[PDB]
Amino acid sequence: VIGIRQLSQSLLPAIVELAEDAKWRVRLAIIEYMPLLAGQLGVEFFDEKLNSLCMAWLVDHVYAIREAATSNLKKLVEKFGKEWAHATIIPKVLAMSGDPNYLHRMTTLFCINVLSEVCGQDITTKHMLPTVLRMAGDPVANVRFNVAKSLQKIGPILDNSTLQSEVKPILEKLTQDQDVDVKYFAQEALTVLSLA
Amino acid sequence: GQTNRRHTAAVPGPGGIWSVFHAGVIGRGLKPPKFVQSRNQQEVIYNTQSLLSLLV
Amino acid sequence: IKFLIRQAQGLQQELGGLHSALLRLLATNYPHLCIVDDWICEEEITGTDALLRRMLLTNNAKNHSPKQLQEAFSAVPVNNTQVMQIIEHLTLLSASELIPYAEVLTSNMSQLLNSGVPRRILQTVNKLWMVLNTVMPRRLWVMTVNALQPSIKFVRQQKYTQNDLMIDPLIVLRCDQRVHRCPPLMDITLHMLNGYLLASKAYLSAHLKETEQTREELKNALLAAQDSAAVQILLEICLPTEEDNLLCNLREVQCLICCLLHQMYIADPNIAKLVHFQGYPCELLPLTVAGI
Amino acid sequence: DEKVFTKELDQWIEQLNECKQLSESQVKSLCEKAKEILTKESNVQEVRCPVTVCGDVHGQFHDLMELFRIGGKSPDTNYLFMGDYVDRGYYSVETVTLLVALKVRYRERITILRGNHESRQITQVYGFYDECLRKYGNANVWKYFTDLFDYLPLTALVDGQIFCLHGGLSPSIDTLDHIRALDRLQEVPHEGPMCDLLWSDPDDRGGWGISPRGAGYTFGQDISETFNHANGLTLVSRAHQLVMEGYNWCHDRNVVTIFSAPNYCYRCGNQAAIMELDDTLKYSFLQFDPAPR
Ligand SMILES: [Mn+2]
Ligand SMILES: [Mn+2]
Repeated sequence: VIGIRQLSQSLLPAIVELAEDAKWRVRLAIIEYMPLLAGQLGVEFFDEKLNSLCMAWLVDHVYAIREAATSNLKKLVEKFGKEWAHATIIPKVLAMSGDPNYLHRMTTLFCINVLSEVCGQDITTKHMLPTVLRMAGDPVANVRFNVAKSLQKIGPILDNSTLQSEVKPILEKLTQDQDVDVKYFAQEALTVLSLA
Repeated sequence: GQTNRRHTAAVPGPGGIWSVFHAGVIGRGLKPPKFVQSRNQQEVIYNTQSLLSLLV
Repeated sequence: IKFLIRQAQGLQQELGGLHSALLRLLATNYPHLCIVDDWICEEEITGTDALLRRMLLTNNAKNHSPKQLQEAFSAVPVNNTQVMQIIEHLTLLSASELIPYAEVLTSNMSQLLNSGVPRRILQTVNKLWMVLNTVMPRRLWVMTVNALQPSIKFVRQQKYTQNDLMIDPLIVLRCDQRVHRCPPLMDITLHMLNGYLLASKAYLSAHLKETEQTREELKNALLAAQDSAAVQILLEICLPTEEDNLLCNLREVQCLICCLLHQMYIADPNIAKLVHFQGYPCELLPLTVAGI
Repeated sequence: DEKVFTKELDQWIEQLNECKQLSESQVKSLCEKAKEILTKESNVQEVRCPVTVCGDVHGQFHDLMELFRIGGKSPDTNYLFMGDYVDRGYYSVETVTLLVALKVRYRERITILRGNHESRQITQVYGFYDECLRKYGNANVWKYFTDLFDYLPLTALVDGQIFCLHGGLSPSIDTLDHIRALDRLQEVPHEGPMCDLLWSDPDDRGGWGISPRGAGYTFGQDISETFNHANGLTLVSRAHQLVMEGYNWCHDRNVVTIFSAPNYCYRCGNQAAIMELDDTLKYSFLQFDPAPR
């Protein structure tokens, strides 16, 4: 009942504070309503404040805000374009996979999973794939199964050449560890992609 | 048988505008030594044999 | 604003109250620009100044546009034969023609200390940065902070324009970590650290006045802790290695750090007490006592 | 054999996540599998960082789902529950059923301890037996749950420094070797080392003292310091008392009470909190409120 431009302009003096406050339900609603505003306020407003807002949401404490920001980033990369976020969002997300905390690493893995189906297959071959390949030697048992699930998800997206060249040996190497959860996840990924 | 340079190169929570993500440490964490007794199996019972022979 | 301050101080016959009020406002609003050691080298020493300028700038310094020096920096012939004399022949300028050369000097300081570089080139770069610190020092500090990056193939924080850098000066201490064994670049970073500490003090003093539209004790404690953390980082930089002790870059860097710590202790005698109450490893005890 | 059982476990978890209880045979098989699984665990479960330790749930499935939405999903991050998830709640069977399903499905990704309410004489006087009699008709699911509660471990050792346990310290116990040499396959008595381990409470008393609950003792700061210094520990996590902020520090940052049950008994209206411990043993207190129904 209200024009998109009007509601996006009226919520400008309030989004500078409601985006980061104590509660998270308001933040969840703001993240859910953002994709209807970032596409109308242009691109300069995005790289001005919305990029920082999303980068701050991606490292929030709770998990609901993190997954909401992940879905919002997916919607934004589907609405704006592919090559636009190749040098603005992808490097900043890939640079987060170096922290000693496993939560940020799991967040980056979830972002790689959600962006592998929108960013085609040419970028996810030499830009986002080497990170998932190198994050396999992580001694944290709660990151190896996430990496295996990410490989399973990006399996059908990537061609058979990449799945047979480097994905199969690293999966065979991952299937020979001592943990049981990561081993079952890797065996399921092998048996669903018909790679073994 | 039986300091701050590395904390500065990765600080500011990768944002330079907010506090740290955690709320501090409890003790030290990740005990360095974690050593296990793996000296030898052979030539250990012979020392016990020599000690028992001396005691006899 | 520093170039305007200088060009207003250069006109003392006319402009009676204008320059006076401008300096009285600069001394209060921008204390990080009123550092004595920043713009004291421009004083006359023996009259030898401008002599080499008037006697060694006629046959050259006419076809040395910044693009030539830029293309001479990055090239397959990384030999230091042409770039050395090029960067040396332009040291005779009046610190006002080096504004187009500042952009070429920056963004290449990190590439400078790659491997096997001479000593005179670093000294000339340090002298150029010092003579370019008398004019537009804020933009020069920003460019030098943005140039000395770890270069780890991943972008974490970039361009540090004016807010994320003046709030916490500690960013000037998380550089590529290769400049630690580099006396000229270390002195440049120490000058930038002192300037940014003063700028952060001024920024907090101005921010506590534009709020609530106690907090002063909190600001004082924050400033004291920030100075103590800076001193601790500078002390930990003085560590030899990660595993001659007199003739090496480590000695010169330790001496420069001791000089900066002496200046800080002279400026504020409380940060020394706070650091001593915090403590530091004993390997630095015979160095600070005999160096400060 | 294993894949079909895993898929059945995933289906059971997805059914429990929608306020839907299981059948008699399904609960029986789940309790049997949990009995064969928990038999290998000792009294002091060696938990490895990183983890996300919680507190009491007291049979609150909606609050448990809120906790899962706040502190990450169950298969993703590790969890350490310290008992009290069976009594004083409208949805009590669903909470313990989901917890035991996650335990039998993620035995290396989630750990649950035994509380004072996980017994046979407490569940009959707080409503859990009534809920099992009303929902399932008969009283066999309650019997299976009480027979399974005897297999739950007593305490947990996180990174060899943090000592998590429901009740707290004991006067008859001076080291963890005594706790490891206890027969946990026994009904919680009215007196002894296990009763004190499941019924203790911290205070500024100093020494010991009878607790107003009726079982267990009440230690002070000196006792906590002596227990932490004689066992190489640096912290003692517990969840037995009602707090407001969610987490409470006592005895010079030696005891941490973590109550993760928001709106306790639907009459206090307080908050709840969990403690997320990273790989470098860095703690973060994540707080939350009761989710609207
Ligand atoms: Mn309780
Ligand atoms: Mn209890």
